[PDB]
Amino acid sequence: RMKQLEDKVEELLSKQYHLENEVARLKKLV
Amino acid sequence: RMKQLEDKVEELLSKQYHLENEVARLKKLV
Repeated sequence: RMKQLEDKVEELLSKQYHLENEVARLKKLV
Repeated sequence: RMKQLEDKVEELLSKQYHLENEVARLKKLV
């Protein structure tokens, strides 16, 4: 079922952006 | 197309994991 899969993608993809910038923030401090 | 959507979710989990590992590494770092 497409929309849920489609939904899960848009879901994962946003967590990815938030983790990515976290690291980035962490690298400075360290 | 479904199998495409399916593969995208799977590829995104692998990125996510790598990411959490890193953020962890970076955490100890503090």
